[PDB]
Amino acid sequence: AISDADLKYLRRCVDLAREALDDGDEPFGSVLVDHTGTTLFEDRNRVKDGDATAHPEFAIARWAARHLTPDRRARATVYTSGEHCPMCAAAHAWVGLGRIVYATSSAQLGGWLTEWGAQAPPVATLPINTVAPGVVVDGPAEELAETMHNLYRAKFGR
Amino acid sequence: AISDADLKYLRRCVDLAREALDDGDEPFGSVLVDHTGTTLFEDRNRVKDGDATAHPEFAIARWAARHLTPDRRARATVYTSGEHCPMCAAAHAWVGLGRIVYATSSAQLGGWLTEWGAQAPPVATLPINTVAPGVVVDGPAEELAETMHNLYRAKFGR
Ligand SMILES: Nc1nc(N)nc(-c2ccccc2)n1
Ligand SMILES: Nc1nc(N)nc(-c2ccccc2)n1
Ligand SMILES: [Zn+2]
Ligand SMILES: [Zn+2]
Repeated sequence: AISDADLKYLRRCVDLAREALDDGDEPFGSVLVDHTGTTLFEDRNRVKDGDATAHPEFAIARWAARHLTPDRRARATVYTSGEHCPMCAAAHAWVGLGRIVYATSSAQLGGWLTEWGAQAPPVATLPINTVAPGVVVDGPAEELAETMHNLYRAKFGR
Repeated sequence: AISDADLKYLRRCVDLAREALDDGDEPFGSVLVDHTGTTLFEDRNRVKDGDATAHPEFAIARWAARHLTPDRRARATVYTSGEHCPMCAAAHAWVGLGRIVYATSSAQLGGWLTEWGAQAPPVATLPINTVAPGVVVDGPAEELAETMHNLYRAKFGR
């Protein structure tokens, strides 16, 4: 299963996804943590002003390219409530970030959308390693499945 | 179906790729065209200052989300010298842009890189529609294969 320390940062990601929903946005949150265990950057979706590319994982990738050396990026971890879409997985790989840990997979998300009769996203729900074959990926976290099911249903399952 | 008009925009993308090469960057160029035929935005790779996500197709997607209505985006066309990487294909789909026309495929680039012993991209060379299933895609343009091979050789040959 997932480490206890990893699960604590995933719970922070879920809290960020809840912040996003409560601000009229989509429930996706992500945290960048360095190899010392220091949180460097936290973000959530910001698509409500009209830019559907406003994903936290992408913001993290550009922040890392700006602020961190290649060595430091490679040793950092990105935690996310939901597995990176292909945009974000590719951006992560381009900048040379390290491990990804997700609470819920894109397989879970896509399966729930179809359960609810909801439209699929306009991007295929490709696993990270289809897009970015070298990235170390862990998840999902069983303890957080129900919570994320309920967040996603609130936004996308009406 | 690559019309004479399409080839003209592709040639402009080649010119933008060469601008990038001559500025110390990588030879990738892209143009956003309104359905009325007006060029809206032009760009090329800007990765030399350390951000490997600085691709023109991505810049086009974010510019389009900032400046164009959804209806205008849907009717716009993106031309590119090189087929979108997954990052850029996904961004295009997220913002709801229209048709993509490319001069050279990402399979062609990948094959040329391998022949040079150049470092493969850390992203898979997925065709656009693997990432963005609903996007209308045309390309490659045989007339521009050699020209692009030569530009790529200038940057990545060894
Ligand atoms: N951050 C984010 N926002 C949305 N709306 N969807 C996604 C997503 C993640 C993986 C696959 C497909 C969509 N990611
Ligand atoms: N714009 C661009 N820049 C680079 N360095 N590589 C690409 C690329 C396109 C398709 C697949 C893989 C890389 N695109
Ligand atoms: Zn994303
Ligand atoms: Zn790209």
